[PDB]
Amino acid sequence: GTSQWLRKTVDSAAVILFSKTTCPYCKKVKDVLAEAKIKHATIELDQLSNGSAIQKCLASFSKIETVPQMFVRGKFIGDSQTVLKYYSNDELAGIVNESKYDYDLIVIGGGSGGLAAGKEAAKYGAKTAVLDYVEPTPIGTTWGLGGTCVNVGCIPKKLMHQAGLLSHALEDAEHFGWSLDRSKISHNWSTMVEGVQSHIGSLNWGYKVALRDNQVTYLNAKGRLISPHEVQITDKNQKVSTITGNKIILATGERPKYPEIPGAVEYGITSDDLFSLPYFPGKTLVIGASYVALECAGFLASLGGDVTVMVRSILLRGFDQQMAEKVGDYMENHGVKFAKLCVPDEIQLKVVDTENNKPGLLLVKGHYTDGKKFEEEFETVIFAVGREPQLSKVLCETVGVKLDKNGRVVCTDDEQTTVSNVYAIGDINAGKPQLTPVAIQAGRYLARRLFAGATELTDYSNVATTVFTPLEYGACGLSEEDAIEKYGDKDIEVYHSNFKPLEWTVAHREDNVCYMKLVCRKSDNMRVLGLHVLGPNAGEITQGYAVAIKMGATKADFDRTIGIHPTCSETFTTLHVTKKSGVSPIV
Amino acid sequence: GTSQWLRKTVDSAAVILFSKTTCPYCKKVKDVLAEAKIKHATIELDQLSNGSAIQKCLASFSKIETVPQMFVRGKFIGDSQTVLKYYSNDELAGIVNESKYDYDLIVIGGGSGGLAAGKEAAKYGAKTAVLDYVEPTPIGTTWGLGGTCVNVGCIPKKLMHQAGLLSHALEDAEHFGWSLDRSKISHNWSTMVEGVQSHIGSLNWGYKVALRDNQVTYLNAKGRLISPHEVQITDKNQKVSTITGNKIILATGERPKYPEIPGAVEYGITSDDLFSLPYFPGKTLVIGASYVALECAGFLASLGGDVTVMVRSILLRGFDQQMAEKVGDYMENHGVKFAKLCVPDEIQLKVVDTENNKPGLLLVKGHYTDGKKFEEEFETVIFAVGREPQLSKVLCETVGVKLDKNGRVVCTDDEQTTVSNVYAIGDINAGKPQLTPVAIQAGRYLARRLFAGATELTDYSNVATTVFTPLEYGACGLSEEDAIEKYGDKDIEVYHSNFKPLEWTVAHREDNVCYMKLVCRKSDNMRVLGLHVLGPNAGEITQGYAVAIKMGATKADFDRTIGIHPTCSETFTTLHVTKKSGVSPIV
Ligand SMILES: Cc1cc2nc3c(=O)[nH]c(=O)nc-3n(C[C@H](O)[C@H](O)[C@H](O)COP(=O)(O)OP(=O)(O)OC[C@H]3O[C@@H](n4cnc5c(N)ncnc54)[C@H](O)[C@@H]3O)c2cc1C
Ligand SMILES: Cc1cc2nc3c(=O)[nH]c(=O)nc-3n(C[C@H](O)[C@H](O)[C@H](O)COP(=O)(O)OP(=O)(O)OC[C@H]3O[C@@H](n4cnc5c(N)ncnc54)[C@H](O)[C@@H]3O)c2cc1C
Ligand SMILES: COCCNC1CCN(C(C)=O)CC1
Ligand SMILES: COCCNC1CCN(C(C)=O)CC1
Ligand SMILES: COCCNC1CCN(C(C)=O)CC1
Ligand SMILES: COCCNC1CCN(C(C)=O)CC1
Repeated sequence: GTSQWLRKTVDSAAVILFSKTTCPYCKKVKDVLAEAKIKHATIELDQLSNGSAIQKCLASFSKIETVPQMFVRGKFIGDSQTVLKYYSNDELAGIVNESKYDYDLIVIGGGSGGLAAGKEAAKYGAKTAVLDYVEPTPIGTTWGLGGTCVNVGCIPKKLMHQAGLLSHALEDAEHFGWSLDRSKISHNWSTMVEGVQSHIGSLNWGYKVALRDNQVTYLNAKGRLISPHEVQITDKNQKVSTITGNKIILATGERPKYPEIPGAVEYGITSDDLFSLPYFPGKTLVIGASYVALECAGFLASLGGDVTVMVRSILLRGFDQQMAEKVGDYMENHGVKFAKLCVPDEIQLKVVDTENNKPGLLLVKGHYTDGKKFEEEFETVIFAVGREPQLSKVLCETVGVKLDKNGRVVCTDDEQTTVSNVYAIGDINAGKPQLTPVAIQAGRYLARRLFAGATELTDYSNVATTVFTPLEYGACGLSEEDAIEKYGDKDIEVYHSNFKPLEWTVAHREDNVCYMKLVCRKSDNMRVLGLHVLGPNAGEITQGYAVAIKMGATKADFDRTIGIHPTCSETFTTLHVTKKSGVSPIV
Repeated sequence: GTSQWLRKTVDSAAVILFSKTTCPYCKKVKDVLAEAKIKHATIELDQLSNGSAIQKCLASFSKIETVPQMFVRGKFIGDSQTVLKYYSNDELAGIVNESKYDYDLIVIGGGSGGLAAGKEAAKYGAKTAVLDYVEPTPIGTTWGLGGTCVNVGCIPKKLMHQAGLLSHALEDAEHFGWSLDRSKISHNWSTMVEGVQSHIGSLNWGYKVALRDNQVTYLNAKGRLISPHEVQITDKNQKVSTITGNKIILATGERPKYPEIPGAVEYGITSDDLFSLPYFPGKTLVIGASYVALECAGFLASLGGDVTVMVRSILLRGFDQQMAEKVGDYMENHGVKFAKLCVPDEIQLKVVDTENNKPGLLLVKGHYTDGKKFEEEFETVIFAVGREPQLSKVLCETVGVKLDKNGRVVCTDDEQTTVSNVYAIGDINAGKPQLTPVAIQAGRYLARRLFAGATELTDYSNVATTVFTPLEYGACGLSEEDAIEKYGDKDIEVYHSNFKPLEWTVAHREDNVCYMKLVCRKSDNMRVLGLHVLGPNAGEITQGYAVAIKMGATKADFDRTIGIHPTCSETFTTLHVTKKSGVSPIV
C-alpha cells in the first residue's frame, strides 16, 4: 500500500528529496541544491499521517531510516554527509544529470494540454522537451505556438463574439441617453483581425518565453513515436533525427474534417482559416450544426454579414434539445438563415483576389432529405462538420498503443496507454470532454504524479460548458432527455422560468427569450442532475454553480441560498414552477 | 412535538384542509371549495412521515380521526358530509368569512418585504391588507408603490450604472473594428431619467395589478399600530380611521439621514431625489463613503460629470478593506476626486431654476482631521451618510414592541417581536443584512409559517453582496481581517490572483487591476470562509459560489471543479499563490 506508492514514486521521480520541515540537516541539503540550481521535488514526511511508515520503507532502497534521503532517477544518492561530499568534490552536477535517456519527458504536441504538462514537470527537475508543429491548411494557413484554442479556437472565437456583442451595446446606448446614431456606423473586418492577431502574437511569444524560463527545450518539429522510448523528429528543413525519453505524453489534438464531395477542399475553408482571413467573407454559407458552426455564423451576422447555416438533422447534437432550439430560434429572429434537413453535394465561379482583398464566388448544390434540390451562390463556404485526430502521423502502430474505433487513445483513469511509459491527454484521450481546461488539468495533474509522487486524479464528470452564440447557453450536468432516459419520467422534476435582464428593459429588448431550468431527481432528495441557462454572460453565471453540483447540490440548497439583486443569476435561487404542473414559465 | 406544531397550525391558519392525495372524499371537498372560489391551505397527510401521528392529534380538536377535516380560524368546521351540507344550504360563504377581526393579516409598508409577505399569505386564504405611503423628501419628491429598491434604490441605481458602463463599450468598439468616434458623443441626462422612470412606472402599476389579482386590499395610507390588533390609518385627505387584524407584519423600511449642520436640509439632496432629478446635477459633491455614495459618484463620473467624494475616515466600512481600497483606487484613476479625512461644517449662492432646468450653486465649508480648512463651490451636494428607521411614526410605545439602541425591532429567529401576534421583516429587523432578497425571503417564508403550517426559517448567514461601482466588487462570507480576528493569523490561508478579462485585451485596458481571493481556515480542511472578486459582472460571478459556500465548500472543492473557458470566473478554479508565500499575484 504505502510500500507500493513509495516504489512508484522513487522509480519515476527525476530528482527527489525526502525531508522533514524541522530538520537542519534537511535544510542544509536544500540550500546546497538551491545554490547549485538543481531543481527537485520534496516530500515532507512530517506533514503526512503516513510519514513514519514511509520512513521505514525508505530503508528498502537505501538501508537507512533517517532524513534527508536524496534519489536521482531511481537511485539512492546519499544522506547529508554524502551529498555535501559530492558537492565539495564537484561530482554533484554529473550525478544528477546522469540518465539512460536524453529526456525525462518528451511531450508531443505544444497546445493546451502539452504546454501545461511540460511546464509543471520541469518544476520538479524533470529534463523536458516539448515538440510542436502546425500542418498547414489546404490553402496554406499556419500559426505559432500554443495549440488550437490560442490560435484558431476559444481565444479568437470569443474576441470576435465580443465584437458582435458590441453591435447591440451601440444600439442600446441611445436608449440610455447617449447621442450616437447606430444606423450610421459600420464594421471593418480587417481592423478587427489585426487586433485579434496581435493578441494571439503576444500569446505565441509568451509561451516561448515561459518555456525558456522553465529550462524546457522547445523543438519546432514534427514528432513520431517509433518505439516506446524513441521519438523521430523532422524539422523545418526536413532534417530527421531521433531523441529518447523516459516518459512520453501524447498531446497532439485534432483538426477539422471535410466532407467527401467535389470542390470542398479546393474552394471551401474551415475555422482554421477564418480567424486570420485577410478579407471579410461576404455572403457566407456555414455547413454544419455543432457549436463551432453556430458560434461562427452568429458573430458573422452581428458584424453585418449575410449568413446561411445548412443543417443535416439537428442543432447541437449531444446538448439538451429544448435549449438547442431556443438558441437557434434566437439566431433566426436576429438575421441568421437556416437550410434545415439539407446536405451539400458539390461546390467555382470566381477566384479569390488576394491583391485587392476580395473573396471569390461559389455555386453550392445540395438536396433536402425529401429529395428536393438546393442551389445557391455564395462568396465563402465554411465547413464545420467535426474534428478528428490523425494519429497515424504521430504513432507507429508497432509501438503497441491501442486506439478505439474513432482513432482516439484508450487510456486508464490515470491517462496511461497500453504501453507502460506512454500517456495521452486532451482531445485524443478517448471518451473525455474535449475542452481546454480539461486538457490543462489532466496535464498538470499527470506531471505531478510522475515526478512529484502525487496521487490526485483528474475528475472528468459534470464538467460545465458554455456555447457563445449571440445569446449564450451555459450548462452543467445532464440534459433533461438524458436524465429521463436514465431514471424514468416519474422520477424527474424540472423547475424552470423565463427572465429578462434589467439591462434589457430601458433598451426595449425581448421579454420572454431568456430561460433557465434545473433538472432534479425526486427519489434522491431532489438532487440537481443538470443546470441550464440561456442569457447574457451565461459562462460567468454557470461557473460557480459547477462547484455546488460537484458537491451534490439539491433543490433545497438552491432555495436556502439568498440571491444577489439585481442579477440574472439570482433567478436560480427562487425557482418554483415545475413542468409537471403545466403552469406557464413567462415573467 | 407533533402535537405542539398541530396546535400552532390550527390556531393561526385562516382556512385549512387536512387531506390525503388518495381520498375521493378529500377531492370532492377540494372541488366544492375550488368552485366556490374559497382559497385555503392544504396539508396532505400521506406525504409526511409524521402523518399517522398527526391524524390522531386532529381528534383533540374535532373528536374524529379521518380525512378530510376542514378548519376556519381555529374552529373545526366539519367532515365531508358536513361541509357539503353547508354548501347545499348556502351557509358556507358566511362560515369561512366569520372573523373576530377585519383582516387575518395587516402589512404596514408596501416595499420589498411587505409586498412579498402579503401576496404569499393571500395564496392560502388569509384576508389581507397592505398599507403603503411615501413621506415626501424635504424638496417634495415622492413616488409610487413598491418600496425603496424599486423606486429610489437597486433598480434605478443599476440602470444608471448600465448607462455609465456603456461609455466604456463605446470606447472599446473602435478597437474591435466599429467606425464610431467616441470623442464626438455626449450624454443627455433627462433622456436617461425619462427611460428609467418609465420602467419604474411599469413596476408601480404591476404591483397594483398583482395585489388586485390576489384579492389583497391595498390602502394608500399611513399606518400606526396603537394596540396589538388595532392599526390607525390616515389617508391622502387626512381622514382617520381604525382597522383590526389578527397577525401584524411591520415592514416600513428606512430613509436617508442628514448631518446636523446649517444648510444641509435646505440646499442638499439625497439618493431619494437623485433618481428622478429633472436636470443633470453638474459639478457634484458626494458626502459619505458607503456603497450608495460610491455607486452614485461612480456613474455620475462615467456620464461626464465633475465629481468629488468627501470621506470622513474609510471607504466601505464593514467590507474587506483591501478590496475597498482597490475599488476606490480604480475610481480615482478614472476621474473621481476624493477629499480624504474630511467632514462638512455648513452649506446658498444661486437658487435652483426649475423652469429652465438648471441647478443652483452652493458653497461648502469643512475641515480635515488635522484642522486644515476645506472650501469649494458645487452645483449639487448629495448626502449619503446612512439610513435609519422612524418607528416612532409607526408604533405607539405602549403596544410593547421592544426596540434596540438604534431604533430597530428586536426579533426572535422566526421574526416575532415581544408582542406575540406582531412580526417584523426587512431593514427594520435588528441585526439582519439590509438587502432586498433577504426581505423577500423573510416575508414569503413567514407567511407560509403563519397560514400554511410551514416550519422553514430564513437563513441569514453568509448572504452574498455586490457593490456596483464602475469596477464591480462581489463578496460572500468573511472579510480577511474578520477571519484573522476570529481564528488567528496562523490558522488563515489566503489564495489570490490578478486577472485580465479577455474582452480587455483588444481594447487595451489595464493588466493588473482585476483581483480575486479565497480566505480559508487551515484547521478545518481549508474551508472557504470568504470569497472576494473585483471585476466586470461581479454579481453574476459571485452568485453561484454562494450555494457552494452555503454547503461548506473547501479549497479542494474549488480545485477539483473544472473551469469554463474563456471566462473571468474560471480563475477561482485554479488558484495557487498564497499570501504567506510572498509570491507576486500579477498575471
Ligand atoms: C473553433 C473552436 C473553438 C473552441 N472554443 C472552445 C471554448 O470556447 N472553450 C473550450 O474549453 N474549448 C474550446 N475549443 C476546444 C479546445 O480548442 C480544445 O479542447 C483544446 O485546444 C485541446 O487541447 P489539446 O492539448 O488536446 O490539443 P491542441 O490545443 O489542438 O494542441 C495540439 C498541438 O499539437 C500539434 N501537433 C499535432 N501533431 C503533431 C506532431 N506529430 N508533432 C508535433 N506537434 C504536433 C498541433 O499542431 C497543435 O499545435 C474550441 C475548439 C475549436 C476548434
Ligand atoms: C440607493 C440604494 C441602493 C440600493 N441597492 C441595493 C441593491 O443593489 N441590492 C439590494 O439587495 N439592496 C439594495 N438596497 C437596499 C434595499 O433597497 C432595501 O434593503 C429594501 O428596499 C428593504 O425593503 P423593506 O421591505 O425592508 O423596506 P422598503 O423597501 O424601504 O419599503 C418600506 C415601505 O413602507 C413605507 N412606509 C413607511 N412608513 C410607513 C407607514 N407608517 N405606513 C405605511 N407605509 C409606510 C415606505 O414609504 C416604503 O414604501 C439599496 C438601497 C438604497 C437606498
Ligand atoms: C516527412 O516529414 C515531413 C515533415 N513536415 C513538417 C514540415 C516543416 N515543419 C515545421 C517545423 O514547420 C516540420 C516538418
Ligand atoms: C478604384 O479601384 C477600385 C478597386 N477595384 C477592385 C478590383 C478587384 N475586384 C474584384 C476582385 O472583384 C473589385 C474591384
Ligand atoms: C397626521 O397624519 C398625517 C398623515 N400624512 C400622510 C399624507 C398623505 N398620505 C398619502 C396617502 O399620501 C397619507 C397621510
Ligand atoms: C436662449 O435661451 C437660453 C436659455 N437661458 C438660460 C436661463 C437660465 N440660466 C440659469 C438658471 O443660470 C441659464 C441661461
